[PDB]
Amino acid sequence: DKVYQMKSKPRGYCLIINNHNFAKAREKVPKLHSIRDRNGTHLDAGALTTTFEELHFEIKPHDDCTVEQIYEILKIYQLMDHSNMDCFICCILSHGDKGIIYGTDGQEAPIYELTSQFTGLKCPSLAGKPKVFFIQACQTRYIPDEADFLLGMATVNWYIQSLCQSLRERSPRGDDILTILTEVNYEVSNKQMPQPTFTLRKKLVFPSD
Amino acid sequence: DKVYQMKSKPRGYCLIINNHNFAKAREKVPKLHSIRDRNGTHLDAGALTTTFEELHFEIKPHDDCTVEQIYEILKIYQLMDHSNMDCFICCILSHGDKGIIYGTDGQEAPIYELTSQFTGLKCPSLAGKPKVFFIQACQTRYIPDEADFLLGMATVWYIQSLCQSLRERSPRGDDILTILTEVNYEVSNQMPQPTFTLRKKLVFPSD
Ligand SMILES: *CC(=O)N(c1ccccc1)[C@@H]1CCCN(C(=O)c2ccc(N3CCOCC3)cc2)C1
Repeated sequence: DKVYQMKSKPRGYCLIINNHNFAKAREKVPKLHSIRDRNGTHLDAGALTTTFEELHFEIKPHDDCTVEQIYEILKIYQLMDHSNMDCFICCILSHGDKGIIYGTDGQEAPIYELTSQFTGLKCPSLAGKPKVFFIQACQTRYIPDEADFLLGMATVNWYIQSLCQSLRERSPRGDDILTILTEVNYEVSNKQMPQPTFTLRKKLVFPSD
Repeated sequence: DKVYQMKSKPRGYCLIINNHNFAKAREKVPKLHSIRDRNGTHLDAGALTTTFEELHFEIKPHDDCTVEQIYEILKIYQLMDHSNMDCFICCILSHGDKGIIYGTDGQEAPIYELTSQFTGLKCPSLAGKPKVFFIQACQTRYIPDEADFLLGMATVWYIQSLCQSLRERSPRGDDILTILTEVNYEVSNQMPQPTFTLRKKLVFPSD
C-alpha cells in the first residue's frame, strides 16, 4: 500500500486529442479511401473534460489533429517544466489500428512513438510522477521500458463512456485506477476488449476530497 | 465489487516450463552460437512451485522444453476439462527476443501463439475464469481480445519478488494487481509490463 502523489492544485494537464474529420485522410491515402468521419466523439471528449476537471486536472484539448499536428503538441508538454505538477494524462480519440493511431491526414503515429515522448531521460521534471495514456481506437511494444506508466488502450469497431462513469463514481470513494479498469473491463464484456498494460510502481488515485 | 471465484481444490493447474540446457540451440541455430545456459533458473522454478503449491495449485513442472514440446504441453491443457478448476496458471522461464521465446533448441514461439491457445473457443472448459501467464525471458499482440487474461511478462529480480510478495500478501486477501504493482517498485531501482483483461478482482485465498 503505497500511493502516488495525487494531491496538488491543479494535479496536472489532461491532454485530450479529439480527431473527427478524416477528410484529407479519405483523399491523400488510398487504402483509407472510405474512412467514416468519427462523429459522436464530442460525447467522449466532453465526458473526458467533465470527469478530469472534477479530479483537478486542467484540460488542454485539441480537435482534428494531423500526425504532425499530434506530434508537435506533445513536445510542448515534453519540454514543459512539470515540476509543479503531480501527474500527466493524455487521451487520444481517433481511428485506430494494430499498434498505431491515424491522424486526420490519414497518416500514422505508433502508440510507442507517442508514449515514449515522456520518459525520465526525455521529460525529467515528470519523473517518478505517473504518466497515463487513455486511447480509444476504431476501424514492438506500446510503452517505454520504464516505471510509472499506464496505458488504457481499447479498440472500437462504450469504453470511454464507462471509464468516465467509473471515474466520476469511484474516485471520491478512494478506489485506484487499476480497480476502475477491471470494473471497466467487466462493464463492456457481454468482445472488443480494452487491454490495460502498465508499469506503475505504486497505487494511483485521483482524490475528489 | 466482484472477485473471481477461486474457492477450488485443486484451484487449477500451474504450468512451469523451465528452459535451462540451451545446448541444442547452440547445436543447430547459428545466431544462437553462444547462447548461455540459464544457470540459476532452478531457483525461480522452486519458488514458483512453493508459491503456488501453497496457493492450492497442482504444479506441473517441465524442464528443458523445445518449441514443439511447448506447443504440445499447452496443447494438452488446452483440450483439458477444467470444469472443476477455477484458474489456469502457466509459468515460462526461458529467453528470447522482444516477442518470441526460445525453446532449448533455439526455435522461436510468439507469446501470442501461446496465450492464444486458451481462448474461450479453444478451451471452452476455461471460459470466464482467469488464465494467468508469467513470463521471464532474458534478452504484434500479446493476449487475445477475450476477457479474463493476465500477462506478467518481463523483458530481461522479477520472479523472486513476484513470489516473495505473493506468499506475503495473498493471505491478507490482496488483489493480483496490488501484488504486481508491488513487485514493480522492488524491480524499479528491465521493467515488467502486465497487460490484463480481467473483469473481476483476483485473489488466491490461503486458507
Ligand atoms: C535471465 C536469467 O537467467 N536470470 C535473471 C537475470 C536478470 C533478471 C532476472 C532474472 C537469472 C534467474 C535466476 C537467478 N539469476 C542468477 O544470476 C544466479 C545464478 C546462480 C546463483 N547461485 C548458484 C546456485 O544457486 C544459488 C546461487 C545465483 C544467482 C538470474
